[PDB]
Amino acid sequence: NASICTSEEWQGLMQFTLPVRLCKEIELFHFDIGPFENMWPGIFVYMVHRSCGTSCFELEKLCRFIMSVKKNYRRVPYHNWKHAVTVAHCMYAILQNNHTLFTDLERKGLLIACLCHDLDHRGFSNSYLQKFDHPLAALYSTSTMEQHHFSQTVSILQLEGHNIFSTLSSSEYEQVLEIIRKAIIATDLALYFGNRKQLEEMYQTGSLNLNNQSHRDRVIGLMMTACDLCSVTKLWPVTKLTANDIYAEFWAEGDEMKKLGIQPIPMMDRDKKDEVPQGQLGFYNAVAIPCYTTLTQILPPTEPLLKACRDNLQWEKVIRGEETATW
Amino acid sequence: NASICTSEEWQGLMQFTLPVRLCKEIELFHFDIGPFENMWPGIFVYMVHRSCGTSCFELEKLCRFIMSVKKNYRRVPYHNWKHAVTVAHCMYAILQNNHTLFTDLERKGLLIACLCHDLDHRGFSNSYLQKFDHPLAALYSTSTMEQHHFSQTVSILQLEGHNIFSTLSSSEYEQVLEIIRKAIIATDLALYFGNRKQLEEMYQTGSLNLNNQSHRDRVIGLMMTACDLCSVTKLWPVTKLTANDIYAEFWAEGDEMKKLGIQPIPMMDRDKKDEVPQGQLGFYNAVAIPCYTTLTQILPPTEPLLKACRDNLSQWEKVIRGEE
Ligand SMILES: CC(=O)Nc1nc2ccccc2c(=O)[nH]1
Ligand SMILES: [Mg+2]
Ligand SMILES: [Mg+2]
Ligand SMILES: [Zn+2]
Ligand SMILES: [Zn+2]
Repeated sequence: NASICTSEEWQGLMQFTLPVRLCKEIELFHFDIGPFENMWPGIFVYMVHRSCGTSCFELEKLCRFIMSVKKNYRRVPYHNWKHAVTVAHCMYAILQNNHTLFTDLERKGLLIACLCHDLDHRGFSNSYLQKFDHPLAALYSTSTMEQHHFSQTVSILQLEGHNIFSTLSSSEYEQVLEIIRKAIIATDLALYFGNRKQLEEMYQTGSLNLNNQSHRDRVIGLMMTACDLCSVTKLWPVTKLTANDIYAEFWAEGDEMKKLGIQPIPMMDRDKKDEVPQGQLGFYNAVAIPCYTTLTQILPPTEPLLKACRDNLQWEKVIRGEETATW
Repeated sequence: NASICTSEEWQGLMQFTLPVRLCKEIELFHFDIGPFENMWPGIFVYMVHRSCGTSCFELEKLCRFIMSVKKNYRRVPYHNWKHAVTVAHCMYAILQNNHTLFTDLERKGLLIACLCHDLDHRGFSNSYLQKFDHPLAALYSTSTMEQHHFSQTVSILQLEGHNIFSTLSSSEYEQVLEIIRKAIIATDLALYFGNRKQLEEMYQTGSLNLNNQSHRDRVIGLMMTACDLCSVTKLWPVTKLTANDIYAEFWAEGDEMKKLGIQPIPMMDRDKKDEVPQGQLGFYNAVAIPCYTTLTQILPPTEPLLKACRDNLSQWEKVIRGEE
């Protein structure tokens, strides 16, 4: 059920070398992958090697893994290959800034979970699948797509010469598959609200303890949300262009809903585009700002994500009619 | 309504020789014509001679054509004669680095099309013309300015001692005028998006075939867009002074709203320049980077344009973040 890369695809990736000027750039939270498309698989290799080491994974198996993950992402406006690399780069920057708080297993596990977190996404939300009683909704009653993304990751790992974790002990393998399962499942935003409220309580009451596994799982969960939403932490024109992609995907689902005799929520209605700036203000106040605020409290070196998010919350200027030119 | 040039103008250009110091510099994609105002028509003659040969056009007719083309460029802030020569130099560098891919008819057609691409521009976008109901919109319905620029080119070619293509066979003249029309039309940015999307698909699926005329036409169109936007491919001190160019059409319209006693919305207002570096970042990511990426895929020797565009994108980021 998992697509497989060609020998030409993985062989080419093995040869790739990151340009010198990008090495400085890639370490920054605000780094936008957008203008380096041909370099995306190559950028992931580089992040895995700098964070985990060159001998952490067998080069051929990792290059086959990367290229098959690329092939298993669909041609959808937002939950695509670019989004996967974007989310992985944000994880990398959080990891580099908080390196010793995480074990080698968690680091390789989280970078792999970020690259695969939306594998085989169809441009449809859990709301859609659960309403239109799709087989995925019967198979996965809760966090529908997120369980499907995790299943897809396992399926790519099970391909010939794709098991990048083969060199781990049967215990460590089971440990990494669990790190990945919980991290992919934590990308379901329905789970974020409860997770964030719990972390805020643990942090404020001073009970938060990074050596307590249940606490680590929550902090990892918030890191997954933070990386998944990282378009809101880029420079404004980058943020705005990605918001057009997100809405292009939401509106195509609203279109599919109409044909099926059900009217969509305003956010998924292409005839309600005027409601977008207020909806973004609502999303930033209810989700993005609280996420990065709690994450900065737990991991202070992540402070730039919060600053960049407050800067984009630009949406206020848009609502007041002071926006700039589009191309 | 086409304008001719004086005897003194075309004659002075015939005497022109490019200074040696510029012979290798001009071959570079990032070459800036900026400091050489007096040499602009001469630089174009030099480029035609090097690309098409000295026997391509009768010197006198060519020099007459060029001086009339210059005449026919209004004193607008962006879509002026400087722009025309900048665009033509970028076509020269693309053509020279892909020396075996283009026919003699395509090379002469494209350099002339680039020099003539923005003929008699008034500083307004096609959006404004069919909004404020300008007379040009009544003349030309779609790709309003581009249809006008080609009308203006045919208008100049039909003037006495200006048909630089009179030395061609019945079919060859029809072939060249078609290349030019298609090339000037392709400069309508509104057409670029769909063209580039189609080319991406073709290249990726392996269906791109340069033996196929409609495929050549599409590739030529993307080259016209690449040349049209080339200020983004210059060195930083040259590009940093080019920030207001992409805003020229928004501000032209705002100026017209200001003439109706209407303070326009900030994006159309020239006194609101604080968003200019952010507008550059947005234009590079949405327009220029994809253009140069697709162009480099089809024509690998064009890679320096993509590199220089990426370099300036990084400089604009630094400006926004307040690091330079
Ligand atoms: C209204 C709303 O939910 N907007 C929205 N905006 C987003 C912007 C960036 C990344 C993710 C999102 C997202 O999930 N939702
Ligand atoms: Mg997801
Ligand atoms: Mg034009
Ligand atoms: Zn995601
Ligand atoms: Zn132009």
